[PDB]
Amino acid sequence: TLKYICAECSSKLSLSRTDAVRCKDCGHRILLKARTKRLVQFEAR
Amino acid sequence: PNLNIVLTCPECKVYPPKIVERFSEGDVVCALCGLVLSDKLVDTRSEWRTFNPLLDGNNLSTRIGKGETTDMRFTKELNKAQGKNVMDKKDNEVQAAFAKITMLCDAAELPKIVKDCAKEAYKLCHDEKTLKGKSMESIMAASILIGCRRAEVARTFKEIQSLIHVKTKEFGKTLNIMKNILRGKSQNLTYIPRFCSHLGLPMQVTTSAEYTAKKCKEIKEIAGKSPITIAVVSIYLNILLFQIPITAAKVGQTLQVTEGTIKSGYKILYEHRDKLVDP
Amino acid sequence: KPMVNESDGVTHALYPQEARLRNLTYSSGLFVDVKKRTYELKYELGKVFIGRLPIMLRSKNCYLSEATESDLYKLKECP
Amino acid sequence: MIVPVRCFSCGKVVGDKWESYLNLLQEDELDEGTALSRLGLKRYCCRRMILTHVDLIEKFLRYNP
Amino acid sequence: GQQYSSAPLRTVKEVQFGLFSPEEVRAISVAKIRFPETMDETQTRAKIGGLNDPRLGSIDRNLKCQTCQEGMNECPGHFGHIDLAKPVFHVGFIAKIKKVCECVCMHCGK
Amino acid sequence: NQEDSMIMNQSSIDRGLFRSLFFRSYMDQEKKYGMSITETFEKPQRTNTLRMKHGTYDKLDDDGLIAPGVRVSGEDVIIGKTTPISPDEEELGQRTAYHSKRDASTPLRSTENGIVDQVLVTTNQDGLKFVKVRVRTTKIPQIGDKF
Amino acid sequence: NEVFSRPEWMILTCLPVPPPPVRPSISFNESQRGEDDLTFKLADILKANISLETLEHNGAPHHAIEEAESLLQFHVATYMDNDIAGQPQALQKSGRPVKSIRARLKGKEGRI
Amino acid sequence: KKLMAQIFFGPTYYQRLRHMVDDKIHARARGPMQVLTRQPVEGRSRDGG
Amino acid sequence: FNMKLAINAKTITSGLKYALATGNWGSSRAGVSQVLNRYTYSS
Amino acid sequence: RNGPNEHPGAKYVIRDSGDRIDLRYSKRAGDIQLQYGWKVERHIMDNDPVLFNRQP
Amino acid sequence: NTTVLADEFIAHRLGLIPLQSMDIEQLEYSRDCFCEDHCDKCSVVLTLQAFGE
Ligand SMILES: [Zn+2]
Ligand SMILES: [Zn+2]
Ligand SMILES: [Zn+2]
Ligand SMILES: [Zn+2]
Ligand SMILES: [Zn+2]
Ligand SMILES: [Zn+2]
Repeated sequence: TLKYICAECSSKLSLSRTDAVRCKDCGHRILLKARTKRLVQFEAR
Repeated sequence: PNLNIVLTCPECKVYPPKIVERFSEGDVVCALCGLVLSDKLVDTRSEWRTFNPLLDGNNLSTRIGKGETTDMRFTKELNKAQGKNVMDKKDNEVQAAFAKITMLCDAAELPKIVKDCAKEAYKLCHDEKTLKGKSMESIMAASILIGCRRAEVARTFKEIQSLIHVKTKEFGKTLNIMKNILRGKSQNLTYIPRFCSHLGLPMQVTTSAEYTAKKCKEIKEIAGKSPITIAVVSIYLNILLFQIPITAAKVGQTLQVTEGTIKSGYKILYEHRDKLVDP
Repeated sequence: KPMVNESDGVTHALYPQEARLRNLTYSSGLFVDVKKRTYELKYELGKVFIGRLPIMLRSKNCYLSEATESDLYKLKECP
Repeated sequence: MIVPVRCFSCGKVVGDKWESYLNLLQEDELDEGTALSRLGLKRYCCRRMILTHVDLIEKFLRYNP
Repeated sequence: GQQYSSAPLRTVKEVQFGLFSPEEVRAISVAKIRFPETMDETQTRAKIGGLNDPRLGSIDRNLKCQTCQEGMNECPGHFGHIDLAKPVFHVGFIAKIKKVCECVCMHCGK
Repeated sequence: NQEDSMIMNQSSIDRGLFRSLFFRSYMDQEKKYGMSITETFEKPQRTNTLRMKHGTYDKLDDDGLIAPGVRVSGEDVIIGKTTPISPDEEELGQRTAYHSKRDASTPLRSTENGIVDQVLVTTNQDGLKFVKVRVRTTKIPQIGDKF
Repeated sequence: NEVFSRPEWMILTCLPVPPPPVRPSISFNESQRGEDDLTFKLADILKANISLETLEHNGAPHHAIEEAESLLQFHVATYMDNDIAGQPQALQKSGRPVKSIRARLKGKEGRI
Repeated sequence: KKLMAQIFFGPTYYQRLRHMVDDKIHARARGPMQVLTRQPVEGRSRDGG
Repeated sequence: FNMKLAINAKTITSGLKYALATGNWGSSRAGVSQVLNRYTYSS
Repeated sequence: RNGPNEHPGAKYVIRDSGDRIDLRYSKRAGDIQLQYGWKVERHIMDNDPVLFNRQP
Repeated sequence: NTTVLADEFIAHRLGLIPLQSMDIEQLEYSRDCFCEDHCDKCSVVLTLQAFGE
């Protein structure tokens, strides 16, 4: 189960596999990849 | 004789080939030992970027026509003649059924996927003395429901039957025997969205109907024997869960079930609503 | 008023934005009346889909030819 | 977008002048030349920057996120 | 480098053009191509007798080109021929064919 | 200066002068032929997959993907795609251990780099899932650039 | 020149077949393995070879007899020059014309 | 020092353009050949010659 | 007499969608449809 | 030894035996013993001559 | 980062925010820090907690 988001409710779906492409609180139909809580070190050079 | 080449290091001979591929400069290099093996690695990608053999298999032919530097005679001879070399192939009855389902899968909007499977299975058998004709239609009816039933979409028989009249019985055998064909050549929920899709409903009644449909089957009430019935009563009782105007009078004339089972389905479900309260 | 036939079978309104990212096509369907009839010869014994038509954006047939500026933000379309 | 931090050429103080700049206009019905002046921007490389910024981000914020 | 070969190296000095005795076309051709079905009908490597058969030049760097051995980078291709039931005009010469006949008696042929 | 060139304040550059963003986006989709051939977004491995790109995958997720915001350089495979291989069909050398699946993943341009911006997932028009990745990189003025 | 240039040979009798390298097999994802316009222009002419074979093996309607020959002599012409004046532009499946051999040499970006 | 002649000087609107160098640079030493004439492939993104 | 076989809808929808997607306009014409040019507003 | 990477380095060492080594992916073998006759693909350095054109 | 700005575009301007620098010499350079790349001898670490509330 992996946290993905929808562009009509902005709710951390956090779903897994074998599921219809949909979101909660709005029948919405697209989802994103929801960036990593893993740090990312910066070369701000 | 197998006329093969096994790629192999001459200065290692250590192992089955443990190398790496240097496409972007065109060589394979002995990953371990460091020596190139081959060179001028041709493009294997930009090759395709320019541009039915699972069905048609191996035969070749072409679609052709008239030119700008031409007259209607050469247009006419290549119109008649490029019909004269189609009898060399039964594939007129191969191609046309495609063209049939090609027309048809379109006509009821079906995606590319349903068609291809519903094409593909049509390659699979395409014939047997067992089939022995069978109308050339009820097979094609079955030739798509299999593809649909395989494209993760599911349709009732009444449905494609109300796309194509097939009397459903010889078809039903034809589909049965078609299934057992691919058995040797080797799920009632799916309808609910499209059902309510015309009903302009929102998903909750559908989802609720799912767990209702989910609960009815497992416990008891083997529920439906033609259980698209219970798929429907699920809709209706799940809109009996709602106040929203969905008269079974509307449901039956729009889902094509006399409301008697709707009452009865809901009836045992007016009894089985009690254990049908998740929210 | 424009829509999509999704593969499952469902159909629904479609917004220009979703068209772009679903690689869809901003079309609306067409419907015409058909008079099927017969004669036997001097004497004679619904509504029909005919295709999907793409629509120029900001045309009356496009959802946006009215929509409010604020809603354009809610429609995620630069005003 | 947002009111660059200090000028390309001079580098004097802008990431403060920005909204001070505004109140002047609305409240004081105040001309620009006068405004930047009592903002303390007597040179003009700066009298470029703020004069010709575009505060776009006040558009993006309209979008629901 | 390409694999060694002992035939002494020279460079072209003359190029004589001309046409084929069809005899020659057969005389060289390693193959009579038959079945427009291109490659192995069982959807494995290649269709023999057919429009690219392994007697000809070979591919995928993994074939070996039956006659002249492996290297795709060395097989220069080897020729197929096909015979024509009915002799056919060669386009490039029609003007000269139409030019020709006027020079000859159609009966004597001289 | 000569012949239409220019001298730029190297400083002003440091104050964002003329700097600009740049947005590449990448596309893919998994499509089937008899469904007996089925493309699949997933993480491929040098343990069981054949013909595998030289760069790294480990920035790939288990779903064949990458979280947005992750830094990437060139030659970092962006989307992990895999294709069915028939054992009997090809026999290209190394097949005797894998017999699993072929790679047709789409790496980042070997020449570009930056930060993943926006990963979305949809079905295409016809029900096949397909993913777009958007790349963001910043572009400071350099010697060549045309003004 | 009787040794190299015979009017006998001005009229095509046996066709050589340039092996794959001239007309290679563009070969993608185990499935997406396309071929060059030449590939077909063999097969069609291979077909137009074998049909008119049988029509003369079996039967002689003696005007359709003419036809596959006008037909065959048509293709082989196209196979050797697609842009011929006062003829059809013999197209490909994709609708676009056939990259005949002469076109491989025509002008800018020909081989030469 | 002073500059023995006086300079023109003002602001002026300037545009930037796509044609950044990092898009226009490449060099090739035995890249990948074509399929057909085994010649070095074309195309800058493709390691062309 | 069935209607849905009678009218092949694709005949139009496929026609336009194509003939937009490329400026091919039949062939017999090209250069009429482009991708839009979203470089900068004025463009 | 400077490898292909720092500028005054080299990419390819050619053995007289028609035989070519990439200097990266052979660092496992490290430093080799070179010999006369062998070829070496250094990077370009100063004062090589190069041919330098502007089309047309 | 939820915000509408691209990250470094923030981080860029976070560069140009002037800082108190009297006692600057009592700080030694980054490179000259044997430290684990920063420490109270070489650098100052600032962080931020901005919320659109
Ligand atoms: Zn939502
Ligand atoms: Zn080795
Ligand atoms: Zn200034
Ligand atoms: Zn050969
Ligand atoms: Zn005579
Ligand atoms: Zn320190």
